[PDB]
Amino acid sequence: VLLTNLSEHMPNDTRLQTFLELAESVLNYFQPFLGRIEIMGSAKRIERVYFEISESSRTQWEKPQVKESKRQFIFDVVNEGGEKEKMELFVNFCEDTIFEMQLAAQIAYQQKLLNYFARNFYNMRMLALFVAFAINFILLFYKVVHYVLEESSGYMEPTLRILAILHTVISFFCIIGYYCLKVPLVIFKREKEVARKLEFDGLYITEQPSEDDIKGQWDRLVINTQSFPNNYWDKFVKRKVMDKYGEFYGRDRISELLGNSIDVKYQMWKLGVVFTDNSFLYLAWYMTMSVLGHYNNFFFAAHLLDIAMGFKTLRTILSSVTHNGKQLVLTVGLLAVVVYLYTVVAFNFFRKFYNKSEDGDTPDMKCDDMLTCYMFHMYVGVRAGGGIGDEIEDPAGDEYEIYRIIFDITFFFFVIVILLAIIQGLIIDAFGELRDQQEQVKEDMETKCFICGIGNDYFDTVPHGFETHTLQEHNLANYLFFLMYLINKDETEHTGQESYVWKMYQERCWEFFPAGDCFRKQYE
Amino acid sequence: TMSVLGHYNNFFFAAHLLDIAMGFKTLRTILSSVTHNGKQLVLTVGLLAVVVYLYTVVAFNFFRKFYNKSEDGDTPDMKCDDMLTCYMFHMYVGVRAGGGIGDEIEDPAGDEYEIYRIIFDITFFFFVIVILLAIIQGLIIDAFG
Amino acid sequence: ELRDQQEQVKEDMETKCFICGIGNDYFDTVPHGFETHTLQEHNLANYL
Ligand SMILES: Nc1ncnc2c1ncn2[C@@H]1O[C@H](COP(=O)(O)OP(=O)(O)OP(=O)(O)O)[C@@H](O)[C@H]1O
Ligand SMILES: Nc1ncnc2c1ncn2[C@@H]1O[C@H](COP(=O)(O)OP(=O)(O)OP(=O)(O)O)[C@@H](O)[C@H]1O
Ligand SMILES: Cn1c(=O)c2c(ncn2C)n(C)c1=O
Ligand SMILES: [Ca+2]
Ligand SMILES: [Zn+2]
Ligand SMILES: [Zn+2]
Repeated sequence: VLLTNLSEHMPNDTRLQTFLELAESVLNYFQPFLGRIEIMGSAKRIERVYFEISESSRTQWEKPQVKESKRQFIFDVVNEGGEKEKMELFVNFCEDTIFEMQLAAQIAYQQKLLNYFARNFYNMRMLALFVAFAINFILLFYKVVHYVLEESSGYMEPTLRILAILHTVISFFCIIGYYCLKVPLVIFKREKEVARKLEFDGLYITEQPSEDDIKGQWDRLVINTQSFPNNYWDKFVKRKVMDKYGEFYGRDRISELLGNSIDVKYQMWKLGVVFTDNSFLYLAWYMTMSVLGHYNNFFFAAHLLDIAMGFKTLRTILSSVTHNGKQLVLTVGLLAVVVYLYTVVAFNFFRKFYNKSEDGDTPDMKCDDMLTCYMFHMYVGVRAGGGIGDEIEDPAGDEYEIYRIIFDITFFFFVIVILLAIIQGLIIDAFGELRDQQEQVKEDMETKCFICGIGNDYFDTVPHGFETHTLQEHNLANYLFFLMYLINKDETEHTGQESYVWKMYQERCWEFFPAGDCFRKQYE
Repeated sequence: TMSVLGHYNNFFFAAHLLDIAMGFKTLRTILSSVTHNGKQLVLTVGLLAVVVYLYTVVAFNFFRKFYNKSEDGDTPDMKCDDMLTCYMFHMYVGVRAGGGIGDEIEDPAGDEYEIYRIIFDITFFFFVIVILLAIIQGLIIDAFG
Repeated sequence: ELRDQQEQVKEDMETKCFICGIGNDYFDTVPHGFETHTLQEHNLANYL
């Protein structure tokens, strides 16, 4: 570090170069370990910082529980979320990702088994799909009561009965394995958001949140429990509120409010936050059809919709229906009224044309009943290609001839041409827009620096120039390793920077991330 | 190698007309636009072939009695109550039509499943032909666009 | 097009000051910076 810290700080020194060059088995041994950041260090001028990256933590920014959490976060902040909480959303990501890298290290005999399932989750939900093809390939051979036939050999229908009871087993081993891989994380982001709300702000003492914000009201059941911050690493949050609010209000009211055999009020609260978590319910519904898959074999054909949740350019299709969805109900709400408004006119003038019959000798079928004339238009008039002039007798020799051409030629030119274009239009332009936001993030991170926010133009200006600015000088992984490194340092051991940062991290100002300039934007 | 095969049959000199494709510019672009965006194309036809399958399981397990490609019952009536044959009935007739599946299905009027079968058709038109066969054409034209 | 003009007004008022006509870039430059320029310094209700 010392040989580095002069080469970075003082260039144009020929004495140091031959001095540096004989240490090349050392500097090119430690460059795996030499994490560099840049901060605005207390003097209104920006200086480098050098530290130690451990090796048990360089190999846990692999292990794709974390890399899944990175690519969700990176797409989260740079899409929406303004500058006033950009970096505050960064440190709120680095706080959680340390808890994942502790969870990744620990991943009677039951504890040995339970870590086999949380380890192999992504490699087991993939197996729960390949079985569901082999059910819905075998199930294609049915014939009519419904008995299966064979085409290959005699041993076909037992292999369905084997692969069906196997599928309930695997789909039960993918909500066990989900229960010990992601549920401890969503517990942690819930406990932080309650512990950092009653303490730094106070709501169960001062605000008392209303009947709106339901998840505020459910959190009231956990503060009376004993082992409250079970994952939030901060086991003295109970005493910090008493020393903060025990004098404006009673020291006895707070101690009533706060405080083989297990805690029961916490365990009732832990399940209360799993079942409203959105990604867990799909893992339940994917399992509860498997139990229903033995009452009838066809229910393993609803497991093919894991193609939808399981890919990327098919997850976007499924999301495009409800992305623009609020304008969608209001338009179908207009389409169902215009077709109704063309049913009142057709009922009150034109009963005599509506014959779905066969040439009059048949006891002719009519559509002179209001609800049945209504469902005649919605089922035949919309879905046709020419409007309503198809299933209506040809008007030629009639008193209402011109008064009925107008009734058809608007119907085609007001419902099928217009109103069933901007129904398809609000779905395709949803998919045409949502596939662009996931392309801008692919671009907005490759022509801008994340933490500086500078640009590819200024930082290029040398051969191979943006690459080194994001692989040495910022490299936002390093800003997470740095805040992992402060924790293992003793508080007496903090150097000059590492206790101006760590003090600022407690008060949470975040003025020390380099806002505008980096290093080369003030030197030369 | 088609020219050598062009003497075993004269029609094989009609596969040499595709040198119009490799040989121009604004027709080389058409040919390349199919596979330029092609990775999202298989994943979507991979969804279209599953939704139509998922509407075959429902139609097989509830609605055999409507699927008559026959002539008025005195004919030894043709059915579609066989799973693979009901599947290729939807992929060949239900997609390529203009109104979904309410064309080659008998008109449901006096039935116990009347409202439960309008819903089976009006989604099929509003989930496969309107949506899913727009963003199949959409991934080809916006590739060329 | 008409659903876009009602989206630009939703944007042209949230990345510009109405009466200054300055922009979100210059007035941000501090933590929480455009919000106070339009809730104290101009806030066009106050001019009414
Ligand atoms: N501050 C930054 N930190 C890291 N990367 C940055 C930063 N600013 C811009 N980038 C760009 O973002 C890219 C990082 O995204 P990239 O996809 O390469 O990550 P990855 O290691 O490939 O993992 P994944 O593909 O899962 O995201 C870098 O190549 C870099 O060009
Ligand atoms: N000069 C300005 N005066 C007021 N608002 C401004 C001005 N310049 C920009 N703005 C932006 O316009 C927004 C005001 O529109 P906003 O929709 O918030 O009004 P509102 O109080 O919510 O009422 P309504 O929703 O009915 O318009 C402010 O939040 C501000 O960000
Ligand atoms: C113990 N501990 C902390 O003390 C801590 C932390 N993050 C911030 N702090 C302050 N983490 C993740 C942590 O485990
Ligand atoms: Ca010291
Ligand atoms: Zn930078
Ligand atoms: Zn102004």
